[PDB]
Amino acid sequence: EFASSFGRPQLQTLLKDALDQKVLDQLAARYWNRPIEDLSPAPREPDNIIDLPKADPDSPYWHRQLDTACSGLTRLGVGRLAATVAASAIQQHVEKLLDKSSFAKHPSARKVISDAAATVLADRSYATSDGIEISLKPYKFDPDIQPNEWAQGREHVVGVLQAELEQCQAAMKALENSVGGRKKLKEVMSFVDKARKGEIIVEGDHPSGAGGFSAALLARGREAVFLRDRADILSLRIQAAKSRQCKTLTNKYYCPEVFLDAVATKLAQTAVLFLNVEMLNDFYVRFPREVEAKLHEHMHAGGGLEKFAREDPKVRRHLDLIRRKELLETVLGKIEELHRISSG
Amino acid sequence: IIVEGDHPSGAGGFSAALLARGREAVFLRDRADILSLRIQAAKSRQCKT
Amino acid sequence: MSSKLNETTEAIQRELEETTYQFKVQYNEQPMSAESYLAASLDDFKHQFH
Repeated sequence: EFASSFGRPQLQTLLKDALDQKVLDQLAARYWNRPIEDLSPAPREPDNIIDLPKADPDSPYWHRQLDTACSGLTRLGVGRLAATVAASAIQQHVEKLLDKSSFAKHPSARKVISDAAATVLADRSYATSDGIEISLKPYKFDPDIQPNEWAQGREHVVGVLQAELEQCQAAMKALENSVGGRKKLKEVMSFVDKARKGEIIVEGDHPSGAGGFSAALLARGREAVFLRDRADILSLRIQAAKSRQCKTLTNKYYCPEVFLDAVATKLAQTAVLFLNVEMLNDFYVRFPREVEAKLHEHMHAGGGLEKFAREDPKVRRHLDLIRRKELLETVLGKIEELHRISSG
Repeated sequence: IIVEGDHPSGAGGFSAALLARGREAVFLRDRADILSLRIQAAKSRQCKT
Repeated sequence: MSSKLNETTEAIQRELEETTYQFKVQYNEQPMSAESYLAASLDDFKHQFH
């Protein structure tokens, strides 16, 4: 029944989640702001994300940035990622089925079953990974995006991005209330902005008190500035992903979020097809034979049959009742045999 | 409240300098009150005799 | 030496394997030589000049 239940779109969601966080990592590392550690001016990068909608379309910086972002996403072990994710998933589902099954007790038999599933998946893992990289070989070169795929990526990016924003804003406001007044954290933020510009200098690796702020309050102010900049960037990229300019597919370099999400979805689905065939069906075919062989060998080789019986409370009372009855019957049999061997 | 510092850098968000300014402020406050109190005492009826 | 030979051999096979995997996933096992790069780029330049 489980094998009839699992199927392939489940593998689709499983792969798409791992690749979703792959997208967030690549996009954030290529486009968004980096953390503040000290109170020195940060080296100012010439191009900024706030001026992306109003940027020259033939920009070598933005082109190189989106291109190295996408090539980094594609030339990753997506074959090995899909194979290991599907492996852990199938094994987990077998473990849950085991939880609901009659083998809740008997950890020996249960572990025999689990280890059987594990060894089958381990046997097939390599063929699935290499086959997935071969089948993805054309989409590594040109993951050409269709307008509907672009629309799907558009709808998905809004949700992924706003979840990131909500966590960010909740953390900011909690920071304000923890430090004290909103206006007080605004004061430390103004001071850290001042030291980040040329307006003021502190010359400390560990600044204790400057402008009246503690060594901890400075840390809280830097954290506040980072959260601010990341929140503004995130909201701006959400409004851009909802922008009119990102609805069309031709502005691929102008909408890195939507493009990278589209590539993620595509690689996930075509890798998922070969994954289902090469791995999933192989599991459904090999698993029962392996279970039967290993369980039978376990009971009869290890003597775990009798312990398997001893383990459950109801069946222990059942078989114990049967045993004492057996001893008495055999005693009567010995007496009846005695009467036969000796006429009188 | 406790600070656990022999030289506290940042506590409650206050700088090593701001703590110094606050201690100086408290010392000046207490000394001002003591001084005005002793002035009220020197003008008191009990110091006339 | 002969005793360590087995473990060392398997480890060398391992470091060879991961070098091979990266050669498969990132460059598609495409052969490359300096002369090939130079010749291809020269012809690209000559297409540009033509």
